[PDB]
Amino acid sequence: MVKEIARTIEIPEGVSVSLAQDVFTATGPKGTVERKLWYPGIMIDVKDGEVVVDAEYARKEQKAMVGTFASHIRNLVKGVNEGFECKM
RNA sequence: GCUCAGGAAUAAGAGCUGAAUGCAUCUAAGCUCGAACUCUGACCUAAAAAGAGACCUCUUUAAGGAUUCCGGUAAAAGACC
Repeated sequence: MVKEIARTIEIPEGVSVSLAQDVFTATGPKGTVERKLWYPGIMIDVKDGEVVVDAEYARKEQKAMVGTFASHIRNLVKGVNEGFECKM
């Protein structure tokens, strides 16, 4: 069917996300984390416990970038909520 | 007699994050390391840098500069002390 290039993230409770200027800011029980996710042709909005990210052209580069940004947002919220561990 | 580094950014290469391609992936964005190479740091030269410089002092019929005179740490002539 359709090649729509929109993605939702469904932010969970606790994280105070924002998209001031370009840097994407979050805060929660496990401290705060910051990141910058600016890229032409890829717009991001934060609203109602979810961040919507999409593009305009169906070129595969746009689709790859929208996937990458969605993954980064998920990992940021997940990290600020509880944290991440590595065992060696 | 003296004759070093340290740092920044990199090549081949090794990784992290990561989607197109639900997974996976060093790569497509992004990030971390990485050479006697490159840059910086030492060293020599450089207001005739035409955007032709900055600051201070002394004095504009003076400050000061040259020539003569006695010389050499300098010297082909000039210059320099």
